Amino acid sequence: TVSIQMAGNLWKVHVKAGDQIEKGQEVAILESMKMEIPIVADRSGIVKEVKKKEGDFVNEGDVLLELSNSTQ
Ligand SMILES: *C(=O)CCCC[C@@H]1SC[C@@H]2NC(=O)N[C@@H]21
Repeated sequence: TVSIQMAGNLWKVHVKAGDQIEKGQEVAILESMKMEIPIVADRSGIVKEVKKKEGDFVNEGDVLLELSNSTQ
């Protein structure tokens, strides 16, 4: 559902399975080879799963989130 958009490392994560999110809410942050990039919820919903965690490696198009309200 929500995915990373840049090569980097998932510096922080702010979501868990069962948590509520809203479009534009911060859900993770990239370090990106010493740059900083907020990762915000592409849509509102309840998180079904988080496909990554704090400090995991990530890339453009690499998954981040699955939601019980994207399933629609
Ligand atoms: C390079 O020196 C290794 C660590 C890089 C950490 C980066 S710098 C930009 C991001 N902000 C932060 O606090 N840590 C990330």
